[PDB]
Amino acid sequence: QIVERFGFSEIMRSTLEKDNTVGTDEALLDIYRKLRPGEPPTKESAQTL
Amino acid sequence: KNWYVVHTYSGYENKVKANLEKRVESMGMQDKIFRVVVPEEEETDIKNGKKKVVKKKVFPGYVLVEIVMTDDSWYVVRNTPGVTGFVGSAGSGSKPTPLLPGEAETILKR
Amino acid sequence: APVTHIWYFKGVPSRLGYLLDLAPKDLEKIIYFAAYVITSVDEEMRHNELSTLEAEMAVERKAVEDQRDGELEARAQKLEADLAELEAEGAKADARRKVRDGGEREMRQIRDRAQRELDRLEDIWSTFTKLAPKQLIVDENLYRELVDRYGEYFTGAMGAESIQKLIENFDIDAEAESLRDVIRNGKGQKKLRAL
Amino acid sequence: SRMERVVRERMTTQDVEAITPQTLINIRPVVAAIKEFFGTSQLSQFMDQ
Amino acid sequence: LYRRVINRNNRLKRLIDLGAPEIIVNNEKRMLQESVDALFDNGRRGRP
DNA sequence: GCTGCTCTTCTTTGCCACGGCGACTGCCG
RNA sequence: CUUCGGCAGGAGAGGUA
DNA sequence: CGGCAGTCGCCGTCTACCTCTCCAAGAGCAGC
Repeated sequence: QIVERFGFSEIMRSTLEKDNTVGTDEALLDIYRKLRPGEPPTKESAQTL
Repeated sequence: KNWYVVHTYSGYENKVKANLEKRVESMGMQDKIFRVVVPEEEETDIKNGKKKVVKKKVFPGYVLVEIVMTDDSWYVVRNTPGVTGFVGSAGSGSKPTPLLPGEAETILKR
Repeated sequence: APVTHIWYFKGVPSRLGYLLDLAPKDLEKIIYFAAYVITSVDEEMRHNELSTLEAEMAVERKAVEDQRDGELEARAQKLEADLAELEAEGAKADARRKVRDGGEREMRQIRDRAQRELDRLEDIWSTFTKLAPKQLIVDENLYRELVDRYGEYFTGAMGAESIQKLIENFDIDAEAESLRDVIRNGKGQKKLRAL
Repeated sequence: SRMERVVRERMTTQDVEAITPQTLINIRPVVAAIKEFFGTSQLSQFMDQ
Repeated sequence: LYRRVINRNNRLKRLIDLGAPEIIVNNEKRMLQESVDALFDNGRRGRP
């Protein structure tokens, strides 16, 4: 869906290519870890945040 | 599952003590939080009359709590009327440093 | 207990890390009770007890292999027993393959546990092999084991008293002449740092 | 919002069948905030006459 | 600021004189260092 | 159980320009 | 020659040249 | 190993004068 809708400009498709993120799990955890360094990486408190 | 140190206020050790209990009953934490012994000193205040012997905290500001793990525990014990935080930030606090394997008895005995 | 003046630690540049050759982050960790530091070492006992130490370690190391193969074999035995009961023919070999793979996986995790053990022991060893003054240890378990088993003939602490002990043994002349030599010969950013 | 915290805290300390609305409300923060705003503030000013 | 310094110094002194575990005295020493730093230059590190 | 004296301040929501210079620190090559 | 006895820090807002 | 470039943290930002108001609280612990 993201590549069907947000795909009329090379900006979006090029940012999509170099994303390196695949899986809402991986993504969510990446941001969870990012926000606060060195913290308990429980997915419950991630969806909470 | 072992013992942990908790920081209170100077003047709220027994209010915290009572609160932790009342809260352990007014929430539903009888399968998590366990005994909460604030180290006490029964130093007989000799008076030959009206006696003024009291708790006279040995560690003004700290209260020892025997709890379980997880995070709910943490939240309930920290958000109590009269506490200041935890004790054990010897490296991020990820694994809150517990009292050395054999150290509880050295306080509970006396 | 001793403390530290804020002017000579939090300034730019930090006049304490310029003297002890420590990064200011390490100073912030040591002073505010967040990491241990190695105040002094002694290579006398170290070199005069290498063989002995290594041998004693190896002796404890062998126990791991012992237990390892003990459970390994006992597993193999019971596994092949239940294979003779219901895996030699097509009685119920369907999920019996998974059954015996159960204990094969438990033997794989037995090897993973021998890995874990030998690994952490290797850590301890490599640590005690280097042990140089002014080296930070961030993990509490490593330092606790080091001071429990190899505590003597080595010292470490944390706080402002540790900084005081580090300054106590500091030899000004040697560091001054080393800096002057680096300035005289040797190019790059080392020139600027030595200046 | 300040008084709500005391109201919420007081529910885990008293006992049911003894909890009364006149026992959970502390009206001190509200009057303190009102008095602090109407005096000693940057927008309530001494009148020009 | 002098009052805070004296308070945490007499607390640390009593804890030490009785013989408390290492973690409590370490926390007290950290707090005393922070108080002294606030006395000399308030706001340099952390919150004022 | 009276009122004056005395002592003390950490989770939980608050938080709010612009140029110059130098240290530094992961980070790529 | 005159015995005791009697004071003045911060924060905010608005103005003048 | 060896450059290296973004980034962040600390420094500075005109002189003299006049008028007004406001400056912790909450909870525990006495000696009767």
